[PDB]
Order: sequence, then structure tokens, then C-alpha cells
Amino acid sequence: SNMWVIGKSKAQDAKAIMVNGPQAGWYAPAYTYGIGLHGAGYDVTGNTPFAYPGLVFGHNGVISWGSTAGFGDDVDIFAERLSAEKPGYYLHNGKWVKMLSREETITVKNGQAETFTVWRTVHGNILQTDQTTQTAYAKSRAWDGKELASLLAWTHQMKAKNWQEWTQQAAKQALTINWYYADVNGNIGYVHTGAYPDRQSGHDPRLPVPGTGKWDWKGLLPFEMNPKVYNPQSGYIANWNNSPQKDYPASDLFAFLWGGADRVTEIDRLLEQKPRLTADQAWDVIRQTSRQDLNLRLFLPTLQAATSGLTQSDPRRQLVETLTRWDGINLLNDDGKTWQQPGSAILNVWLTSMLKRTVVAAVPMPFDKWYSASGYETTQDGPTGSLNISVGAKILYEAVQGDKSPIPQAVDLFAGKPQQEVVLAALEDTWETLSKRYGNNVSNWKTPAMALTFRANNFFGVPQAAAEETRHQAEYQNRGTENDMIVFSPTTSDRPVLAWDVVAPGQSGFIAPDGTVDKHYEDQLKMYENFGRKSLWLTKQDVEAHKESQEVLHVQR
Amino acid sequence: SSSEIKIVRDEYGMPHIYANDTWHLFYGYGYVVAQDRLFQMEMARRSTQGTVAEVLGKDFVKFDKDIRRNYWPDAIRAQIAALSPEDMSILQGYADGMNAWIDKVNTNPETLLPKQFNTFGFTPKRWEPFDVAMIFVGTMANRFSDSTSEIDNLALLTALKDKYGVSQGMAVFNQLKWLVNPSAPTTIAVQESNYPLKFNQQNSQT
Ligand SMILES: O=C(O)Cc1ccccc1
Ligand SMILES: [Ca+2]
Repeated sequence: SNMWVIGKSKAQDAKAIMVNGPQAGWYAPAYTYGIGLHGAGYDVTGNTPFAYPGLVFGHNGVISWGSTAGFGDDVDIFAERLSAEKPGYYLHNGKWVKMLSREETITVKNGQAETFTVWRTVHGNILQTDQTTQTAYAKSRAWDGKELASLLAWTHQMKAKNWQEWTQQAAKQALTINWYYADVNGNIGYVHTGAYPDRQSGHDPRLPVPGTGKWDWKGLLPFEMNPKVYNPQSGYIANWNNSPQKDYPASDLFAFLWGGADRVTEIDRLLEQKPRLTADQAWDVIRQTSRQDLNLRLFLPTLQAATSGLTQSDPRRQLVETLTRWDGINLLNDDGKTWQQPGSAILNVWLTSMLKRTVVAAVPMPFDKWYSASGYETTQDGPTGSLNISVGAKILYEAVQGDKSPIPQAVDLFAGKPQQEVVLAALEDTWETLSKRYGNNVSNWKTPAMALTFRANNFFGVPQAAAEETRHQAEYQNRGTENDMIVFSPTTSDRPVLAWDVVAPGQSGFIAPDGTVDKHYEDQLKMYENFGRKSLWLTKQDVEAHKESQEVLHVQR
Repeated sequence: SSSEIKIVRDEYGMPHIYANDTWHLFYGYGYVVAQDRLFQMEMARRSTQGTVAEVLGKDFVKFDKDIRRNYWPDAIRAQIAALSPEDMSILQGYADGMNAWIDKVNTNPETLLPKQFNTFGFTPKRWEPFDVAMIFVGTMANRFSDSTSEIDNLALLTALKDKYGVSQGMAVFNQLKWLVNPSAPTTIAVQESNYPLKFNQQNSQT
């Protein structure tokens, strides 16, 4: 999920612009829910996932807010010591402590019910995997016991009227989430919120720790430690699940890294390119980032250095020249099936070959697999989520950077071979593979584009609609499942703020018994496809003037 | 009046609720949610509590077992019980509102029952604050803020230390899975600030 907040110093025809694109995949009915609340201290408009009480994407006419997953390390695993003689117990601080346990029964449609036990320790629920007679792992979340507080903080934050009131709420949100702020005066802010553990000296947060007691967390770090910035000198705040702050450590996931190669640069670039941006320009960044190949910029210089001394007639040479002329912005051909340029296919084949030759070659099986993905892998239905630079690619990037990289190359991923040679060998595989499939005339190569699918099953893989309700979109776009933009103090409007969003397929997922689909079942699907957007109203007058229907309930609690 | 809940929908069907107190506000919210995404929410409820098999069958038993094994319901309930009256009103109001609509739905299903319920062979039931809380808990928390691979990580490190030896192994682990990388583009510029904490990257816990 991405987000960019443009402040007073970089906003054109406005004081602040917030553009947010949460990415959780695409679903039907829509991932988020459009809602406006007015009363009980609230006055907001926006949309929110699964219709949470609190709006994750919205504004209250004074400030606006958004999020992107933080991917900080707020989870550690404790290796508990068990005893075959003491089932149900574990050793903690010199005493055999009784675990928590509960009986669960899975009722099964047209099947036999199934009962089992779930076990928990002072560190958290016991994992099913990796169990022995003497060991069990408990997953410890720094946010454990703060689920509701986070739900409430996400709600109360909607009432904030300034940085201080808002951060007060951000301090109560315990999940690892990036919160962003913007207001009518052109102030902008960012907080990498969440509960983070105060670990014992010597604790490597990337590896498990003994659950016997000596490695228990001291407690939780204070809000002071949470990365945050208010009105940065840069004049903008951009994030795409990249690092919040210098020296801030990332999630322990082996497949997740914050290194030199990061997709957020694609956004920084567009924001620095222009001294000031208008709302339309800020919104356009969605379109551009959604079509931007994320690997071209990373490896092109390497591809260039390796092929700089080859003759025109060398096919490897022309592949790179093809990439050199490309902006990396994929566009669909008239067939709505293929891409105008073959760059992503070239990069994909090459990158795959480079990883296999380098990173994959240096890692022992079966861990080698973790570094083989090029990041272009997909099915016929298209990506189930955002596209990113693969972990293998990021590691490879550090390697091709040579001394410019601050990561010691403990082992040479090129195993003593000149990098140029390995890069050339991969280019050769690329030309062989592609030329044999598309012919020897690159100029008429029509490579497959990725498509996008609004899936009928929710991110859990659970049906939330009939299969037939699945929707398709020719062009895959690396963008938010939804996109919303808030513009404060727009100069061309009579309102102190303007906002827009797009909730595809539509506000409603309702289908009557006779199959009659609701009027708002699919009226935002084409809008999503063409990077369109519709207005979010806030004031009583705006809502009234754009009223479609009304209803008044009278009920006593 | 204090008991009035106005619901105004705009030209895209987006609802705007108007109410005096908290419970009434979120009652309106839940009402419209039940109207727009009842099947979606019912299945999301089952996703977050692990009761999908009950309606979809054997292919979801493992999914269900995994969900229930990844949280502690009683802990969620205790958190709800400790909520102040005002905060409770949020979850209670939201639940009640959904229930008002669900009741109308199960009274006149021939016109109000979303087709999917007929298709998947069941009908919707009442919601309690727990259910509402769990939609958020089960998605945002148990899924989007619950990431770790430390066990796999240690396996890798072990394999690396066996392949390259202890010292070089550790160093390679810090090459493929570095703790921090100073060249990483950050949302906050270095001129602004940096993170004070320094962490162990030698797995000293062993
Ligand atoms: O799923 C995601 O990573 C996007 C998201 C981040 C934070 C809150 C809602 C959605
Ligand atoms: Ca960890």
C-alpha cells in the first residue's frame, strides 16, 4: 500500500494533498465501505475496510488521515520448554507454569464435527508447526491485549483537530501501521505507529528466543521511539511499505527487506521532479506508479555497463538498448491483451536467470527457493496483490552496487566471475528464450500484459460472493485496491477542502433473491479502470445537494 | 429527537448517518452496512472466527482450525468488558443496527434476503459486539500485523553456518536478511531524525 502527502511548500493551488492507496488485493464486493458519520462528536467522510467503526481513509473537514502497512517487527517467537512428564505445562522463571487451553469444535456442513485444543502461554498462542516432546513455539505480539484499543484509536482519531490531538490517538494504535496526517492549514505528518517490544540486550529480533524467562521482553517501547515527522523539510511524505526512518528495523520475514532497492523511490522521483504539484498531478502519480516496471531503474545501469563494449549486431546489446529507450511505463496494445513494449518480459527473464546464477546459487537448499522469484510471477487472473521488487532482486541489487552498497558481501554472489560476464550470460538466456518464442524482430514482440481480477473470495480465500460475481479488468495496475485523495484549502473551490475516492466495484454488494443487482453494485468499476474518481461529500449542504435517498429511524436503546 | 437516526445516501449509494449520541450513530452505521454488504460481512465474520466450514464444508476445516489457533477469544471478550460505556456504545450500537436490518431480512426474505444466502444454503444471524470487534481484529491485526518467520529464519542461518562455517555463516545471514540497511529509502529524511535503537545481529540469544 502506498501514500504520498504533499505539504504547503510543495502543493500547487492548495495547501496540502493526501493520496492513499491501500493494497490488499481486489475483491467483489469492494474491499472497502463508503461511510459518512455526523454526530456524537464525529463529522467525517471516507471509506474503510470491512466497514470498521473507524475510517482508515477519510477526513473531517479540518484534518485528513490514511494508512499503509508498517511492516515493523512487532512479533517475536519464544521457544518454550516442555516436559513429557508435565503435559500442559512449560518452564518459565524456574517454575512449571500451566498453559492456557480451550476446546474448540469445528462444525462442518455435510461433514463430521471436529474437536481440538488450542494452547497458549505467557508469550502467546502455541504454534502447530515445529513441535517436539521437548519444544513448542509461542508467537508473541507486542500488540497482544491491545486489539480493541487499536480499533478505538482508529475511531477516536477521526475527532482530532490538530497534530497533538491526533498523535494522542496514534499513540494508542498498537498494530504496526503507518499513519499519516494532513490539515486545512497545509500541515502534514507521519507516524509509524504500533506497539514495539523493549528487547533484552543481545536479543536478535530476527530469530527465536528461549521462553524460559531470561529473554522475556522488558516491556514496550514508548511513543517517543515511534518514527514520526511533522512538516518535514522535504515538503512531502511518501511511503510504499518502505522504511519509516534511518536505522529503523524491518519485519523479520525472510522475504521482506528495506534496502537500496525500494519501490517507494518511484514515488519520491515523481514528487521531486516538480517543485509543486496540483491535485490532478498528485492523483496522476497513481496512474504512473501503477504502470511503472519496478526493476528497470534498479538494473539498467548494470545492463548498460555490461553491454557498453559490444557491437550493434549483438542481440544482448539490442535488448539493453530496447530497455534504455523505455520509460518502463507499461501500456496495453489495442488488443487489450499485450504490452506495447517488451521490457518487463526482458527484465523478467533476465532477472530470473541472474538470481538463479547468483543468490540462488549461494544459498543451500531448500532455502534457495526463497530467492528465485523475479517478482513478475503471476497467474492467468493476474496478481493477487501489489507488485514489488523481489527479495532476491533486492539482495542482487546490493551485489551489483559493489562498494556503493553498505551491506558487506560476506560471500560473492558472482563466485569470482566478473559481474559483466554473468550479466552477459543472462542476457544471452533472455534473447534465446524470448527470440525463440516471439521471433528475432523485437519491434513486433507482443508480450502478455498482466490483467486484474476482482475476486469473489476475500483475502482469506473465503467466498464473500458467488463465483460468477468475479469481475475482470484488462489492465493490471499496481495501485491501491481503493484510492482516495483529500485536498486542503483548494484555491479553485468554495470549500476549505475537497475529497474524492473510488470504491470498485461499487458501494453495494446486494443482489435481491430474484438476482436483481443493486443500482450501486457496479457503478464504480469503469471509473476504477480509467483512473477516475468521484466526490466525497462532508457538509450537510453537500450531502443534501447530492442526495439520492433518505430514511429516518426512530429507536430507543 | 434523541432517538432519531437519519440516513442519507448520495449519488453513489454512499451512506451518511446523522445521530445525536454514540449508540445511535453506530446503529445507523451498522444498519446501512447490513443493507449493503450483509453476505460480505457474514462471510468475513466466519473468516475471522473460523466458522466457515459450518456453511461451506470440509474444504475449510483446516482454514477454520488455523484461525481459531491464531487468537484467544476470551482475551478479546475481556477487552470488550473493560470498555467504558461510551466506547462500548460504538460496538454495541454497530451490532444492534445490523440486527435491526437482519430482523427485517429474516421477516421478509422473499424480497430482502441477499441471493447468496439462498445460493450457499443458509440465513444470517444476529451480531454481538464481539463479532464486530473481530472483523477488525481478524483482518487488521491477526492478518496484517502478525508477520514473522523467525523459525524459518533460524533454519536458514543454521544451514548457512553449516555451509560457510559459523563466522561466515552469520555474516551471510546478515547479507541476505540484514537487520538494517542504511541505503534504504526512508519516508523520513535523515536530516529529520534517525531511530536510536541498535539491535543484536549475532543471534546472541544462543
Ligand atoms: O493491506 C494493506 O497492507 C493496506 C492497509 C494498510 C493499513 C490499513 C488498511 C489497509
Ligand atoms: Ca521478530
